[PDB]
Amino acid sequence: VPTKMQVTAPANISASAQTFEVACDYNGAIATLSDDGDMVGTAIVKDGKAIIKLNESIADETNLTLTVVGYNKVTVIKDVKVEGKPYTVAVSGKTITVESPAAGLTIFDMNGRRVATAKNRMVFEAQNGVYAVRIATEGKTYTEKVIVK
Repeated sequence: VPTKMQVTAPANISASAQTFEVACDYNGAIATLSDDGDMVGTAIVKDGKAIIKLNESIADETNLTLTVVGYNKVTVIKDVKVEGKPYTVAVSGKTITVESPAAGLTIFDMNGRRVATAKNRMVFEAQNGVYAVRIATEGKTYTEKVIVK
């Protein structure tokens, strides 16, 4: 029968984060952040903590799952909120056009850095790579992920 381990982690993570710290009383447990499969970073617990280095930007996510697994331990799972229909996000060559009347718009580069903020509409002049767009309306934030060639 497996035993329990203690796990403490934040309930929220910045859209711009590069790391996520997990405390755990079982050294050698593995703590992983994921979006429905897509594993976005993993670290082993050493000296009571795992410092997860993200392997990609999570700015295109509104939630992530934290899972901590240990040998003969009960797995621990926690939901983590990521914080930065009625919109469009358009790509044309190196431009990204975002439109959503009354909404806060933000774009993040592939390192998670916030590169643009505007209300209602913006055209962003991008470079080759992958961007996240977050569209914050009253009640709800939507996201899209954009490839610029």
